[PDB]
Amino acid sequence: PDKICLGHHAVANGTIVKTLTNEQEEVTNATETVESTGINRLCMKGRKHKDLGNCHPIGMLIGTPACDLHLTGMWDTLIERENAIAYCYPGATVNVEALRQKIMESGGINKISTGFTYGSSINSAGTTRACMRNGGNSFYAELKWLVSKSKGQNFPQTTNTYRNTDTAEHLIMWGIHHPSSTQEKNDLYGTQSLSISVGSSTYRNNFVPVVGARPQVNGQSGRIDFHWTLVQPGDNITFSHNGGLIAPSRVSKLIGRGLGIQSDAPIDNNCESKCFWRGGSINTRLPFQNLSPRTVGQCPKYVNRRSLMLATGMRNVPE
Amino acid sequence: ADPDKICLGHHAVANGTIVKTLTNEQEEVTNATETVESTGINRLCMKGRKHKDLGNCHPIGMLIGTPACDLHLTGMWDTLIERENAIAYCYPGATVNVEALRQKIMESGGINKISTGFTYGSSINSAGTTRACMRNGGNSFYAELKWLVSKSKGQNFPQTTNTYRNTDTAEHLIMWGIHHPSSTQEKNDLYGTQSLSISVGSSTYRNNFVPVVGARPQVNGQSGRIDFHWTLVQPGDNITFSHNGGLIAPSRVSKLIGRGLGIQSDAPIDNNCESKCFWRGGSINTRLPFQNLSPRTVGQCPKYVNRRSLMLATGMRNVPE
Amino acid sequence: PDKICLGHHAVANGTIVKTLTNEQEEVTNATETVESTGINRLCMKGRKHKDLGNCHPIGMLIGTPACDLHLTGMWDTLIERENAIAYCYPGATVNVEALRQKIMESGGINKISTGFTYGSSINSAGTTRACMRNGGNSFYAELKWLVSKSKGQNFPQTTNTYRNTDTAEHLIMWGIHHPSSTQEKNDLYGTQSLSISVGSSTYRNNFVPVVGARPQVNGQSGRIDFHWTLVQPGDNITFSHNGGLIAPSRVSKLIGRGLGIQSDAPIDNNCESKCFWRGGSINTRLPFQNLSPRTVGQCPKYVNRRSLMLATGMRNVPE
Amino acid sequence: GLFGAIAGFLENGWEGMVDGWYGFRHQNAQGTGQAADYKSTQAAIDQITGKLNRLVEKTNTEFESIESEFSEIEHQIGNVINWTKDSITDIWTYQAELLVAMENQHTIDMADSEMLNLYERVRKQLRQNAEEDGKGCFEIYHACDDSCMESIRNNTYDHSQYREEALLNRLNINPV
Amino acid sequence: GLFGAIAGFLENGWEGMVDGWYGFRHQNAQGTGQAADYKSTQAAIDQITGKLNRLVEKTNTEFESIESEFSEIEHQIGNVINWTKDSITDIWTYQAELLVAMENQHTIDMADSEMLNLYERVRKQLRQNAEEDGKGCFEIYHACDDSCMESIRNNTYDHSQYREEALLNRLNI
Amino acid sequence: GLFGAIAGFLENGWEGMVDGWYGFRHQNAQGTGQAADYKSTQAAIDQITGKLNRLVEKTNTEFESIESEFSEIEHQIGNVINWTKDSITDIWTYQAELLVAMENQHTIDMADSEMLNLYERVRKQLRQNAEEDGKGCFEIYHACDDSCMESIRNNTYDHSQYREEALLNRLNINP
Ligand SMILES: CC(=O)N[C@@H]1[C@@H](O)[C@H](O[C@@H]2O[C@H](CO[C@]3(C(=O)O)C[C@H](O)[C@@H](NC(C)=O)[C@H]([C@H](O)[C@H](O)CO)O3)[C@H](O)[C@H](O)[C@H]2O)[C@@H](CO)O[C@H]1O
Ligand SMILES: CC(=O)N[C@@H]1[C@@H](O)[C@H](O[C@@H]2O[C@H](CO[C@]3(C(=O)O)C[C@H](O)[C@@H](NC(C)=O)[C@H]([C@H](O)[C@H](O)CO)O3)[C@H](O)[C@H](O)[C@H]2O)[C@@H](CO)O[C@H]1O
Ligand SMILES: CC(=O)N[C@@H]1[C@@H](O)[C@H](O[C@@H]2O[C@H](CO[C@]3(C(=O)O)C[C@H](O)[C@@H](NC(C)=O)[C@H]([C@H](O)[C@H](O)CO)O3)[C@H](O)[C@H](O)[C@H]2O)[C@@H](CO)O[C@H]1O
Ligand SMILES: *[C@@H]1O[C@H](CO)[C@@H](O[C@@H]2O[C@H](CO)[C@@H](O)[C@H](O)[C@H]2NC(C)=O)[C@H](O)[C@H]1NC(C)=O
Ligand SMILES: *[C@@H]1O[C@H](CO)[C@@H](O[C@@H]2O[C@H](CO)[C@@H](O)[C@H](O)[C@H]2NC(C)=O)[C@H](O)[C@H]1NC(C)=O
Ligand SMILES: *[C@@H]1O[C@H](CO)[C@@H](O[C@@H]2O[C@H](CO)[C@@H](O)[C@H](O)[C@H]2NC(C)=O)[C@H](O)[C@H]1NC(C)=O
Ligand SMILES: *[C@@H]1O[C@H](CO)[C@@H](O)[C@H](O)[C@H]1NC(C)=O
Ligand SMILES: *[C@@H]1O[C@H](CO)[C@@H](O)[C@H](O)[C@H]1NC(C)=O
Ligand SMILES: *[C@@H]1O[C@H](CO)[C@@H](O)[C@H](O)[C@H]1NC(C)=O
Ligand SMILES: *[C@@H]1O[C@H](CO)[C@@H](O)[C@H](O)[C@H]1NC(C)=O
Ligand SMILES: *[C@@H]1O[C@H](CO)[C@@H](O)[C@H](O)[C@H]1NC(C)=O
Ligand SMILES: *[C@H]1O[C@H](CO)[C@@H](O)[C@H](O)[C@H]1NC(C)=O
Ligand code: NI
Ligand code: NI
Ligand code: NI
Repeated sequence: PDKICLGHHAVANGTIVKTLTNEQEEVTNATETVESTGINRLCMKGRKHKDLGNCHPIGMLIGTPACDLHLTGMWDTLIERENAIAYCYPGATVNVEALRQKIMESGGINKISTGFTYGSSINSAGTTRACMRNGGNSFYAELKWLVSKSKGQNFPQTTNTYRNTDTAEHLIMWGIHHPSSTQEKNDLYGTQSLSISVGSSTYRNNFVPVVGARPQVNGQSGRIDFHWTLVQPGDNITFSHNGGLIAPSRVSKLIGRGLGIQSDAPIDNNCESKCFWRGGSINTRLPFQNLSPRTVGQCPKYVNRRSLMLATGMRNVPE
Repeated sequence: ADPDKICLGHHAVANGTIVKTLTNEQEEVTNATETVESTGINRLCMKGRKHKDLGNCHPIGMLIGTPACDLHLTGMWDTLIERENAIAYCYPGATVNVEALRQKIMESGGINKISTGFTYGSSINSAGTTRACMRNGGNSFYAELKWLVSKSKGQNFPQTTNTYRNTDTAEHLIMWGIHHPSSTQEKNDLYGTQSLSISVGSSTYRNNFVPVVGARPQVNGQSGRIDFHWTLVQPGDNITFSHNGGLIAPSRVSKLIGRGLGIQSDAPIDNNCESKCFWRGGSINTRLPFQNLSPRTVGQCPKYVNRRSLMLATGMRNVPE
Repeated sequence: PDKICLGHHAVANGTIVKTLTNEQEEVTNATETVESTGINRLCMKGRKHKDLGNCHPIGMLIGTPACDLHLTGMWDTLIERENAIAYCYPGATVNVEALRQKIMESGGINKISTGFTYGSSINSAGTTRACMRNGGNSFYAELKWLVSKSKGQNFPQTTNTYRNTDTAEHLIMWGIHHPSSTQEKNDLYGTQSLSISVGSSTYRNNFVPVVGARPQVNGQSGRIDFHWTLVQPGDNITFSHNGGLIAPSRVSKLIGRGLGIQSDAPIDNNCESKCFWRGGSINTRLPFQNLSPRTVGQCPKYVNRRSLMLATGMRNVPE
Repeated sequence: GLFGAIAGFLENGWEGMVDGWYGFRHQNAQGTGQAADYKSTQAAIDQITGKLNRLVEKTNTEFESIESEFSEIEHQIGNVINWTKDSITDIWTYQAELLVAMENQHTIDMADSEMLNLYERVRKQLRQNAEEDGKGCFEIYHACDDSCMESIRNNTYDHSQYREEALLNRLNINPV
Repeated sequence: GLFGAIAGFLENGWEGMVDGWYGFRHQNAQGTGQAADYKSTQAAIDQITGKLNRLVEKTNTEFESIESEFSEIEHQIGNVINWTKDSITDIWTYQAELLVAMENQHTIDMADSEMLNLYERVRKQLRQNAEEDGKGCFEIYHACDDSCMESIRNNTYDHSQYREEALLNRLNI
Repeated sequence: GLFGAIAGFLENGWEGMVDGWYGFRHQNAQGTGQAADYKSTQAAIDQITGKLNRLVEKTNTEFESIESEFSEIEHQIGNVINWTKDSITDIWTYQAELLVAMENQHTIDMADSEMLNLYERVRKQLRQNAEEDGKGCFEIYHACDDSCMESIRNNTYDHSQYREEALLNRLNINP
């Protein structure tokens, strides 16, 4: 007799997906849930960004020549590049990574003069070939290399106090010079025993310059180790020293919030993005990605899978 | 006649509630119930807990014996409550690995104190006091420490050795201080002109400290500082202090006993509600598996989620007439 | 009327499992998903392993007698035992746990001579009863205890530089001796003020021997504190010292990757495994385990449950 | 829905049925009436109840604070802690979203299935004495008084009692 | 499958049906024909679409870096970070595997159910005028021309119109 | 249950059916008998098996220790590690609870569906020659010998062979 038959559609080539019971289930259609493709550029549209270039974030606070255009500023996004320079004169900073993270988490930097002054037997204009500027020997912009005005003379016992009169905490950095020979130490600060004491109401510490033979870095066997702390509003911090202090001429103030990115990818001011990594940006609607476990911003979650297909159709049952 | 009939059906309600499913964000069902707790109790629910409210005493002050902590030098508790702006230091200073130490204390079920038995020769004055630590309207000092200075002003503090021997079957926590004077004159008055050195040594620990003169702002009228240090002395071990001025020596050591729950909150205590979950704002008593009050909680808590509400259906699809 | 009836199987005693709606659902069969049983042995088949025995990993670098058979080697698996010895002469190491983890993450160690040599007024063969070897006073194999050749004489101002001429970073360790009395320090190094400075192009530090009364450990009131850093390829590291330095005669080189295990379980070279813990090995196909939250290798995930039964059959409906 | 009844071939629910989740309406010579079905209602409710009790099962894991409310946290470790906590929170937020979405899907479909199970049970009781109208009713081809209706709800309806009358009516073979 | 239709009592799908997911083929005196069913197709598609929109809902959680790409990380903290990240990654990998497996199971079975719902709808329309052949067809016991077939697809088929003719044919009386 | 058969309109299971998960019992002039259905049994079993194989798939992520078994861990970092590990453990414990609950629900209901799929298959084979009794049986309105019963189980039963006999018997007016 007459007849009406019910049925469903199918396709010649379906796609494979996984279910609870079957690793190899064929369906009519499916779509990817794991993003494999990123953008090999830094998508900065809509962001007031600062590209530090060859300037390392820590160099912003102490004022390395490479950071001359980055001593102050405002930004919602801060970009660090590989092999950026923090030190012209060789040295190291205590809790360097904590400090770098503070800066890369900020929305800008301001600088405030310490107002430090020095008596006539101090030369506060110490320079070095390690920090060139305009084809001449120079120094960290935000610091002063104090040495005896007369070569060999004992550096005078000296006291300098920074007073934070702001309503927000300030970040103060200073250096301690560690000479490469006793002759050098004597030339710069005299033969007396050297000591630098630092004290606020919250911070207390002491430093001693130390002579030692060392490899040259940028032509220098000497070293300047850097230290930092936070000065609270209304607090004073006092430097008590008789040679070896690399004193601050300005302190820093980290303002607001910003997103910190480490990448060498070129900036594109026409795409926008919320997710970044070493290789660039990630713009995707997909909830997962397999590009990198080291991302910043608002990102899809990293998973160790090339592909996870989500079925968008019924079982495929071809003819 | 033509047919009678019986019809099958299900119930419905005038106003159903919206819930989410796998396929629909806006699915209407007959009934639903919340899975995320929004409401906490703005009090510390301490019923069934032998608790200690430290008040204005900071946990670290218990070990060194700040006046504010005089009623908290020893004790037993299953729950320890720290308040904002609690005092650890009367004489200004700082402690090394302060946060680790605070966490040890806030993880303990009580403190006991054991005398070091330290004694000093006649050229040492072990009764140093200060206006920074008042007690009974008089100059005093940390209860568990002694400020050692030369008996004769300006004299060199004698080379001195003091050894604490842990004869217990459990580890003890020993604290000491190092005084850092505000001027060379002051240092000379207290300890003499010799170069000063404090060495500390057990079979597990070795360290050395040097008092350092430096100009500093006054805190509680003091430009001087006392920095604190600590370590653990194992059962049967000896720890030896070798010093010639600047040591703030322990008269007693501490012993952290058992386990307890540490809470940081200014919420008022309520001894009539009980709870297993606490945060800055108070307590959380809920049967619900999730909460959106705070990601910083302590105890046995529902898991924090960034959602105002997640409704669980307790009925069928609502299909009104 | 004839009849055909449809039905399903059942069993006399079914097993209980949990579902979304029922904690007490009876089914015909079920199987465990949480492993309760481990192997109380270290399953080392297919692994080139090193059992350190009584030698602590840090003792490998400095050369404690207990580690004499473990000064170099290659391994894909390294086994540390409880109460292993790192120090014969008492002392401590700075950032000891970081260093231990580096070693327990390595696939072998090589040793390279520093080539350090000393003038005639230095005795570089200092030994101690604390480090016995062949029934005689000895010292850490990879270090040299430098003292004045003439008792009481001032130890000469001395400079030693290690140059890494390899293409990979080397790990250099040294010690600082802290005497138990002023008499002892004077005997060994003289009455001068003592100072040890260490400097590469990446590292700078300085150390001062310190006299102090202390309990005896292995008959010694003295102490030797250990320090370490990494020397990069092509870099030089310079020791500048006048008494108190325990100098390196060899540096270390961590090679490749390996799996580090802490366990006292006996080795079994006939079972193989990918998962280890304090108590031994875990060989299971099950995705979960309740043996321990502290495991190493490729392991099932730890869960706080004695049992979680997975149904392998229908609802049981007995007669 | 999955089982085709609720929000399916049943056009709507009955707001007037307040004493049960599922039930019957009838029409006969004596009039109309309504009654709830206890068993199907309890089956649905017990599954919802069992689900709710599973959700109260809580962790017995005691957690300590690792972030001081009243003092400074060193910046690097503070950042590590923050990263870890926010990762954990994203995991739990996602889990809760999924749990509820999945449970709700199951709850809805389970209820649909219990409606269908009742429908099917009645279809089989009635055997050859009734026909489905497609809207959830069974047109019964014999006089079925209030007791007869009750016997259908009570599951004691004997189809062979009415079979002859019903087949004649279904075929339109009733003698003049 | 769960509902017994797709890859079940329906032997296979129809590659030639490109204008819908579900539908009808018929045979009568005039010939054969095919047509898609809009409602069942939309029911399936809307559920898939709703599922996809739920999956785009993203985190608004801003994360900072805790691992420097361009400088050294201290070894112990670096190891803690690595352990933590790999644990998190294993959690998310597992979650994604489960999510997709579960959704796919549900998607497949939902589609099966919508096929069955259409089948059941037609069974009830046809009432006593047709019988099931077990392969998804209804043998209709009266002459059912193209309009009659359309009325079945359109859901306006009145069974009482053809009942008498159909019962006679079904019984041969 | 979801599909209404197992622990549903089927009053109980058959403990005596040991050679399959689903099957048939019959009654005719020759007597009674039992036989398992291979296809439905395999459908159920294959889905359980496939599920078990998915659950063996393990991580290939190598983890190092971050907690020394034999030496001290600094207290702050130790507490951070503990907090992190216990959070991870709570996540995995919850996941395992959910996984198993969900899989078990699905397994149970899948088995119910395969029973129903067999029932429906037989209903359609028998067409107009039999009626359902509501307990899972089909009363067959013609003489159906052991071969005829086998043809139903074997899926080769041709309803048109017996249709006329069966319709006459179904239209019987009984006492
Ligand atoms: C302009 C000038 O005074 N000297 C030129 C040299 O800079 C240059 O050779 C470099 O000299 C380096 C050491 O000398 C300095 C330096 O850093 O450049 C000279 C600085 O004035 C002195 N600064 C202060 C504040 O005293 C500085 C300091 O003593 C040490 O850095 C402390 O350790 O040392 C070094 O040897 C480099 O290798 C070299 O490039 C020569 C080239 O012939 O020309 C000079 O005119
Ligand atoms: C009432 C009394 O005993 N002394 C009065 C002096 O306090 C006051 O000079 C003031 O001295 C202040 C610090 O004084 C102490 C302290 O901390 O209170 C006095 C302690 O006896 C002394 N303790 C010990 C063990 O040495 C202590 C200690 O030297 C320092 O804290 C070390 O840093 O100092 C404070 O500095 C005021 O700024 C200062 O004016 C004099 C007035 O000249 O009158 C005394 O009656
Ligand atoms: C010179 C000598 O060996 N004298 C004998 C003493 O050893 C012994 O008194 C004991 O001295 C112990 C320390 O002895 C050594 C050691 O550790 O073995 C001897 C080492 O040669 C010496 N090494 C160097 C490089 O100087 C070493 C070193 O000075 C210290 O360890 C530095 O801290 O010391 C130990 O202190 C015992 O407690 C002490 O009784 C006496 C009695 O047996 O006989 C002496 O002939
Ligand atoms: C870790 O996260 C918390 C919460 O986001 C941060 O807390 C903020 O800290 C600053 C203090 O410097 C305050 O001004 C903010 O108001 C705090 N917000 C809250 C909600 O507490 C903390 O800064 C973070 N730590 C680091 C190192 O980034
Ligand atoms: C933490 O994990 C990272 C990533 O796996 C490690 O970095 C790699 O280390 C290998 C040496 O085994 C290098 O050759 C690679 O270049 C590194 N890869 C990346 C992406 O950085 C890192 O060493 C680990 N840290 C610790 C302390 O184990
Ligand atoms: C981190 O957790 C571990 C494991 O729970 C703690 O180690 C235990 O300490 C308790 C004391 O309360 C002892 O009873 C056990 O001997 C220890 N168990 C193990 C397995 O070692 C450890 O104390 C915790 N660390 C911190 C810093 O809180
Ligand atoms: C397959 O899936 C995606 C998402 O539903 C869709 O955009 C695409 O058009 C589909 N392909 C088909 C129906 O062929
Ligand atoms: C290390 O020393 C060698 C030999 O003196 C020298 O040629 C090389 O440049 C030095 N490397 C440094 C200073 O980094
Ligand atoms: C809805 O469900 C909750 C939890 O099951 C119950 O306590 C409440 O009584 C219900 N509300 C209504 C209006 O039925
Ligand atoms: C800082 O110095 C000013 C005077 O220059 C003084 O009035 C103020 O109180 C000082 N602050 C502190 C904290 O000592
Ligand atoms: C502590 O000193 C006593 C003094 O006799 C000694 O017996 C004991 O062994 C010492 N403890 C040590 C070395 O651990
Ligand atoms: C369940 O028990 C059966 C016995 O029927 C046993 O053979 C089997 O090993 C168990 N299940 C699985 C999946 O292995
Ligand atoms: Ni941050
Ligand atoms: Ni590692
Ligand atoms: Ni703890």
